Amino acid sequence: SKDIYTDAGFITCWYQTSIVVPAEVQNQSVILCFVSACNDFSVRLLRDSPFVRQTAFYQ
Amino acid sequence: SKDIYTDAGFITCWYQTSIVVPAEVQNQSVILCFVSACNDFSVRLLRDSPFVRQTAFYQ
Amino acid sequence: SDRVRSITLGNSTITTQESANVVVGYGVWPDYLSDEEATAEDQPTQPDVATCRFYTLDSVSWMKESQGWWWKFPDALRDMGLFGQNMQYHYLGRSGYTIHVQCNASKFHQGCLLVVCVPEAEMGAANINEKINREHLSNGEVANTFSGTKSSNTNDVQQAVFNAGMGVAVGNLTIFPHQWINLRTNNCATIVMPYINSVPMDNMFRHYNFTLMIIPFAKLDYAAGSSTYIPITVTVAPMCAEYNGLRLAGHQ
Amino acid sequence: SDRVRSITLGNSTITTQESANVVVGYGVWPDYLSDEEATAEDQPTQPDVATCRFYTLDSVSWMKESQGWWWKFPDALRDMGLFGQNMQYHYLGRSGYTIHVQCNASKFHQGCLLVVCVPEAEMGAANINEKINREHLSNGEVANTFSGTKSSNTNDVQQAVFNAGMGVAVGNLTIFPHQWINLRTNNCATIVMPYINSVPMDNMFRHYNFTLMIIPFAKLDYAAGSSTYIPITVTVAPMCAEYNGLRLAGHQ
Amino acid sequence: SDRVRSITLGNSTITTQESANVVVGYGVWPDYLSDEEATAEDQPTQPDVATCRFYTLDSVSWMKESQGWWWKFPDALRDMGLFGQNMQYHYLGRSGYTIHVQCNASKFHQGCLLVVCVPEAEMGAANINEKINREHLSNGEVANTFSGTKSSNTNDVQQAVFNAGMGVAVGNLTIFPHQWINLRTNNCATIVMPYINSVPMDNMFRHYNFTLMIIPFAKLDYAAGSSTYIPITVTVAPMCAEYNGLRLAGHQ
Repeated sequence: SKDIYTDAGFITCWYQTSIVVPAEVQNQSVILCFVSACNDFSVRLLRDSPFVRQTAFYQ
Repeated sequence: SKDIYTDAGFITCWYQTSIVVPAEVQNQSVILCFVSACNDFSVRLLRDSPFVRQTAFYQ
Repeated sequence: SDRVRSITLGNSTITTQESANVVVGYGVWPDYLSDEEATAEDQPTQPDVATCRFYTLDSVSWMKESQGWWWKFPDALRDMGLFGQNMQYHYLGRSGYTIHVQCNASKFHQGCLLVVCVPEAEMGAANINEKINREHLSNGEVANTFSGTKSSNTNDVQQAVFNAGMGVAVGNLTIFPHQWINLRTNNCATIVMPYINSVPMDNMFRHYNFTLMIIPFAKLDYAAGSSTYIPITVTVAPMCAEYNGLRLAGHQ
Repeated sequence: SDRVRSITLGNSTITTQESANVVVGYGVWPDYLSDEEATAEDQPTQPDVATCRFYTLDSVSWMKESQGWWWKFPDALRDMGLFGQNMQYHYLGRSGYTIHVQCNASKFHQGCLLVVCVPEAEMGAANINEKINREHLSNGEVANTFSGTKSSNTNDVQQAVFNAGMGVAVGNLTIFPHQWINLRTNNCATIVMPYINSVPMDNMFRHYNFTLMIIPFAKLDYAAGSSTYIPITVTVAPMCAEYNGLRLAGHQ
Repeated sequence: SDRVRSITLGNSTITTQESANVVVGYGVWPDYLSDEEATAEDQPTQPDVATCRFYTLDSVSWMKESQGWWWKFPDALRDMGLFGQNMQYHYLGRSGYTIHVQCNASKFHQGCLLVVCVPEAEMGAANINEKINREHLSNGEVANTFSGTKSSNTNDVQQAVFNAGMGVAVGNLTIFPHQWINLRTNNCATIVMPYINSVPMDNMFRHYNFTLMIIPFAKLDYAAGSSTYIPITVTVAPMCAEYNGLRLAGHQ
């Protein structure tokens, strides 16, 4: 969750030179980003998720 | 030759997806087909060819 | 080079020159049912190479504003010759599958596809508390099409690409066996599914095993002058298929 | 294939997929000063990986009628974090450098760059018997630009490409450690300079060690429709840096 | 990679970077006449590397509606220096040949060439019972050109591409040593002919040994904007040549 004692940093991406294309090739393209964990990743304290929401029983 | 007891099958070719080209590249292209025999091909009965035709002597 | 791959099954052969890498399953290769896990008692029919061969489904056209396609594979292979007939005369069946999805373009094209095999993809209905017709789930060899906005056809699947029909985030579908058809570098959407079910043999018509999905994330986009018609062809071969419980002709 | 190269220094990493070959120096790899050639007596500061890492300079735009660019590297790395600070608190310093110049285009572009590291490039003035200002030689991380015709700005460098500022033929600059960025086949302008001076350690501000130059011989030229903006980014990492003679904050 | 090939003969060198595979003959490499199969009695002249070297013929321009070209090689090499002179002073001669045909384009071009070496290509006349002039068969280093429709010039070769001059189906010409110059992937029309005749040495002027033919099956075709002028250059080198029976200057 969000607390100020364990802030974690920032991820930014910057144009290093440019995109250079020849003629009759579309300029505007798309980068896709993935995410995963390494082989030293670990979690500790069971709590309930803040996304599950129920108002009445599902019938 | 052609008889109905030894019919042999059919060879067909079908578009699987399409031809996809970039801009300023010609769409209409050409496929060339070859034919050959394997290492187990065999022929048996000498006859004359149905294509040789002669009317008078060549002088 | 390892960009070349040949796949031979039965009497059919697929050669690719711009493959990347063949994926095989959850680590498991398809294999016949052992007699220590078997339930039925009579002799199964492992037919021949007569069913373990490639069958070509219909082609869909990938346009600039297309959204997605899906198939239902124990039902989609229902009219492909002896696989379809052995489906129609037997009660139980069991098979792995080798799916090979083709798509090609030139080097001046751009666009990216996602090819997932989703086991037990239980689809959701468009209007909420309403039945789903069988034709809207599986249309044989014909692909059903997602939409961009939410749909409200009666007795239809809720077909939005940002939920993939099931009700999850579509960026989380990379947990199933998958590849990407990047038109920059791929044609090899090859996925060797093993048999995944909670019973050792199952019925082919009553149960759908999995669902192929082709979802373009980075859309097809090209400059003016290139070939605008880019088809996508899906080829599928059953593997290690066997059948049990012979009776009369089934439900068409 | 040997077109792929990864360079790891400190906490930074540069990967290239269309490299050709990494050049290293006059045959010499950078290394710390031995105690048989040393002059100063107190303990040097070999800091950490805190300075031996890649720093990104500003980008220049390569147009159709651009002529050339140059930098001055013990002065150009004056504000890049702890390298700049250890420059500003020490009297002596000593470092090799690994320069990686990026530039990319498509296969429909053409043009060729020359990337030289010129030791002791003593520049000449525009008007002859006149002083040169320090801002016209070295502008920090900002590149100074050659011209095509002779220049006559007051207190400025004579900046003609056919003499390269020093007064030699520009086709003879291939005697220094160099490569070519041919847009047909390169992105790997990598040059590992050792420390070259006539004293074993030297001051960073008072002396300029060398000068990078990017001179396009075969100019950038493209057909209508391609991307007209082609940037060039220069990345530089000091290697085996050490410092000596600590005193108060220096001359900014 | 095996796409690179260097061929060194005498004092000439041909390097290709997009070769596919060098063909050599009917399996036989060219070699000097042994003294168990020889007929003439005096000492032959194996000259030097002075004749075993590459000679460049003239270039033909390959247009959209071009049909074909042919040459006659013991007669086509009649003015190429010392090969031509040793042809003109000797009665007998004998040589193999290494033919290297060049043609290049870009990746946006398309078209396919057929390069055959046809031994004893006895040409047919245009009007039937009429003599053929020597200039219409062999024009030195200058190529003669087939047509699309049948031709009726007096004292000329019947020059239709669908019969190749000799009177056979042109799709059957792949029985001779041949390659294809596919502009997608080739430049290596290299064919190492051995000496093929029914006498151990033969006259150079009176007998034509073989006939090179360049027939485009899939025609040259390109989009608007590409380079429309695509030349084809034929380079030929005699190999293992020797001469016998010296007398005065021959028939020009």
